[PDB]
Amino acid sequence: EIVMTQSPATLSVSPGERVTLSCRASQSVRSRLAWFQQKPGQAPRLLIYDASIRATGIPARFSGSGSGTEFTLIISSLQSEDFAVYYCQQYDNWPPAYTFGQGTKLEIKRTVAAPSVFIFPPSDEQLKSGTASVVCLLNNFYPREAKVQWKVDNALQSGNSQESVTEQDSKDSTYSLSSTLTLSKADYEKHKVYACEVTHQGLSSPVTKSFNRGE
Amino acid sequence: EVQLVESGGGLVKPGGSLRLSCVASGFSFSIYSMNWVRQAPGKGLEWVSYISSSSSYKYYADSVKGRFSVSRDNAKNSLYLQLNGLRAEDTAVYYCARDGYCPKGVCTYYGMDVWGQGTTVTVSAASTKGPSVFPLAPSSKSTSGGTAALGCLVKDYFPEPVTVSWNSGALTSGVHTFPAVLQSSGLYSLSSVVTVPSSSLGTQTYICNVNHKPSNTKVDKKVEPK
Repeated sequence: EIVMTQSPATLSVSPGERVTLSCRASQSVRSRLAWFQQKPGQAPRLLIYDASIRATGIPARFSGSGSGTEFTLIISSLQSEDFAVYYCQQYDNWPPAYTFGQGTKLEIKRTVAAPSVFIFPPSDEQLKSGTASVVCLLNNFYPREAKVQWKVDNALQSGNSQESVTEQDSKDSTYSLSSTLTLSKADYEKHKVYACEVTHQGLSSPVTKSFNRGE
Repeated sequence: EVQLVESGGGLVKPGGSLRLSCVASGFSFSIYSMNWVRQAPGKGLEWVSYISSSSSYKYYADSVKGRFSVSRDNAKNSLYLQLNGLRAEDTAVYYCARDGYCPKGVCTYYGMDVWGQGTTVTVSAASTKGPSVFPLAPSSKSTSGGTAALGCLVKDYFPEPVTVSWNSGALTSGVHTFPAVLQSSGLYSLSSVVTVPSSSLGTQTYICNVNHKPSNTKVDKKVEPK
C-alpha cells in the first residue's frame, strides 16, 4: 500500500496568513492526488483533485501543487471558517488501493495560557459502588501540549488513567483537559496520598494538586 | 441537488453481521463508480471498498478483505456493504462516496466530490445502560484564585450520547463538557465541569442535568461543596 504522510500533523495559524500543508507519498502517484477538508461531525469535502484542479464551488484561496511524491496545499489568505482537518489522498494505479494521509489540523493561534489545575476525590456515592475515580481538571490553557502524571503514595501510575480534551473554546481559543484515574475500591483504600502533576509551557514549574484519602 | 444518503448502521455484537445501504438521487447513478470510506473514533479516513459502475470489479482494503462484500443495484439507485466478522476496530462512521464518472464506459475521476452524511457502526458486546452520575464536589483542592471548579462524572453508559446542562440551562458561562471516552468495559464515560466564583459556593446551588435518551434516564444531580 502507498503511504501518505502529512507532516506536521498540527499547524497553529491566524486568519489572513498564507498557510502551507505538506503531503508525501511512499512512491510516485503522478498527479493523482486529492485534498479534502473535514470539520468535526461532518462528511469530508473535496477541495482539490488531480493535484491542482479546484473542485466545484471551492473558493480561489485554496490551491494545490506538486507531483510524483511531493504535494502541497496552499491557502493564500486563511479565513475563520478554514479551521478544520485536511487530508490528502492518492488514487494512482488501477486496482484501486486508495489511501489517505493521517490529517493536518489547523488550530487558532493565540497567546500562551497556563492551565488552572483542579483535583476531585471520588464521591462517597461512587465509593459504595466498588469503584473509585479521581479527576484532574486542567482548565483554559494554550497551546494544546500538556502532560499529566498521576502519583499514588508518591509512586508514578501507569495504564490506569484516561484523558479527554475539548475543542478550542469559541471565545478564547483555549483547551481544557480531564484526566480520570480509575481504581478499584480495594486498591483505593490501600493508599493515602493521591496527586496529579501538571507540566505545561505556561508554567515555570510543575503544578501538583494532591489530597489524602479521607480528607 | 445531487444527493447520497446512507443508513443501516447501529449496535452489533462482536463477530456479528450488518448490512449498510446508500441510496443516491439527483444524478445518473448507474454510470458512476462507488466507494465506501470509514472513520474510526478520533482517527483518520480509511478507504474500505470500491465497486465499478457495471458491478464488474469489486476491490477491498486488506483490513476488510474476505470479511466485507460490496454490491449495488442500479435499478433502485442503491449501494450496499455487507460486514461480517465485525470487530471493535471496525467501529466507525461509514461513508459512501461518489467516484469515477463513466459515460459509455469511458471513466474520468474528478475526485470524490459527493459524499453521504455517514452511518455509525458500533461494535460492542455491551448492552444499553443508563449512566451513573457522580458529583465532582468543589473543595480547597479545586479552589485556587477566586474560582471554584465543580462538575459531574457521567460514568458507565451505553450507547452514546448523553446531554448535560447546568441549572436547567441557566448556567452556560465557563461550562466544559468533555468528549466521551471508551472504557475497557465497553461503556462510555465523560465529565462536565464548570468554573464559578469561589465565594458563590455557600449561596448558589449547582445542579447538573444529565439526559440519556437511548435508555430512559434523566438525572438531576446536586453538586455541593465538600
